[PDB]
Amino acid sequence: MESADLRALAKHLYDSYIKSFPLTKAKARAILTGKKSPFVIYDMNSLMMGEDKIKFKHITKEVAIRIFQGCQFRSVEAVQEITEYAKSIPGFVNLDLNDQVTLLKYGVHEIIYTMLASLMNKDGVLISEGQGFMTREFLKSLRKPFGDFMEPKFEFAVKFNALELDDSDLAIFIAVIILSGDRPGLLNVKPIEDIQDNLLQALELQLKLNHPESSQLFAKLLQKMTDLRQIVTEHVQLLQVIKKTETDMSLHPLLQEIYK
Amino acid sequence: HMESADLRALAKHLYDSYIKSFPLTKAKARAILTGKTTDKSPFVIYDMNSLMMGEDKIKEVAIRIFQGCQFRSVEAVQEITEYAKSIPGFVNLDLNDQVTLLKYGVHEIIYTMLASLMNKDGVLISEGQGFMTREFLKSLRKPFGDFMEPKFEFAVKFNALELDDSDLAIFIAVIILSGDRPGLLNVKPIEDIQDNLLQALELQLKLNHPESSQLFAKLLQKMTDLRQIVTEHVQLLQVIKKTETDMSLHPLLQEIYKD
Ligand SMILES: O=C(O)c1ccc(-c2nn(C(=O)c3c(Cl)cccc3C(F)(F)F)c3cccc(Cl)c23)c(OCc2ccccc2)c1
Repeated sequence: MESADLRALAKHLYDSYIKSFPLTKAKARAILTGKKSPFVIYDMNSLMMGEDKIKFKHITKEVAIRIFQGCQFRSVEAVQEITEYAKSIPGFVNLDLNDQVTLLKYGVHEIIYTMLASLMNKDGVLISEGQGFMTREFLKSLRKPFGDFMEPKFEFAVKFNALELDDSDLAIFIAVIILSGDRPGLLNVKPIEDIQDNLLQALELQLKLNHPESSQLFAKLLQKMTDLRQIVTEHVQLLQVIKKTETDMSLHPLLQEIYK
Repeated sequence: HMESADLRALAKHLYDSYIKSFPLTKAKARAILTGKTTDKSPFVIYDMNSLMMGEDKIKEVAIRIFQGCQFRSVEAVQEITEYAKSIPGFVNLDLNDQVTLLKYGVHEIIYTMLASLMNKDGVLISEGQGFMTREFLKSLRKPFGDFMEPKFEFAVKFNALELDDSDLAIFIAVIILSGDRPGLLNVKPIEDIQDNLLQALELQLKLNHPESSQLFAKLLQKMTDLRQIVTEHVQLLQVIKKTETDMSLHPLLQEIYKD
């Protein structure tokens, strides 16, 4: 593609990314740096006040279970936001419908983890559209396997945030993830990889212009897709352990279906 | 950041060392595999009897073969270790980090280079004098049948990138100098080296495959496929250690797999 076309693709994706995701990384960074203070959850009692004063709809049973399930609720919300964003990626909706479903099915976890880093620092994570802040330490100290469920996310985020990407960078990176041609069961790989090459071209030029001093940032960001795949695999295995161990997890059958 | 002429110098250096360190190059392997040559033709092993005739021309069957791969993996580690010492800056790192970069890097490199010896139907063995079919491996008993097929599945996809040896010399280097390995003491000097290696690989791929659009990015995404195969392999080994009480690993391989 010609350079002026890549910038156009980058601008298109940035605009769409702003419309699809309410809490941007720029905004999140303002809140975390202390630059209306969020409600802070750092222990059990502040949690009990947090739901009462600000209605957390992911957390309206044991506390560590409540919190785990609340993360499920929000992940379901995020999936719909990512699905709307993907439709704005040039070429996506023209793909075979089964392939569109397949790309989203296997991609959303990688994107959720990526975008969750925009809401985290080394000390905690923004929640409920940025009105709250849950500390890392409180999450880490949740009992039995739930404590060891949240920390891998922080560990990735700390490393990922060291790249210092902004929203215009992330908009293209997110697009690149969705258009992965190696997803199982794809019917027509060719147009998927063709779009990804254009997106990779766009991301490469974006990083060079926006971070001229950051040598081989393109390569370094692509290496992070190894960290994502591995963390997604780990996550899936942790779920299986909870399903086979915890007698206290069942929800309403309808809710179980929603969270399948 | 480096100058273009400096990066070409680094690529030539690494290609030269790779030729010195690895006796069975991809160019040679493909000449043997593509045939048409009466002097380089391998003996083909596809079943029990030809395996038995193979020993003339070049315990239980699956163990013998598994032990054969263990032996060759040890040799490969020795070759990779020698190559790594030639990577500018590697020998100047903290010794513990040198050991750590090799601990986690050798397998990812072994599977990369094993692809050079593979096609969809089998793999070259014994310095290219032999060829073991995929199906014969897949038909070995117990957990051994399922041991090589993941590698074949990777190689088919990886070989579709059509890299040659001069490309692989830099890619192998980029893998070793990974700053995200667990337990590294000084990540920064490792990452500075990798930046120059990545710069070198980027320019090398552009010059050597000018029509192969975004080959650089596509090659880096393959480093994800490598990580998954190493995990899968290590889990299979653990199963055998708990099932075959009489079976033994090389000290070198034994230490590599500790964590
Ligand atoms: O605003 C957002 O975009 C967003 C994105 C991700 C998370 C989040 N997800 N998550 C997972 O376990 C997870 C992941 Cl990574 C990916 C896929 C599926 C899941 C899940 F298993 F939950 F189904 C977390 C684990 C630890 C910490 C967090 Cl913050 C998460 C999120 O939590 C909001 C929240 C947290 C606690 C209580 C109430 C709400 C918000």
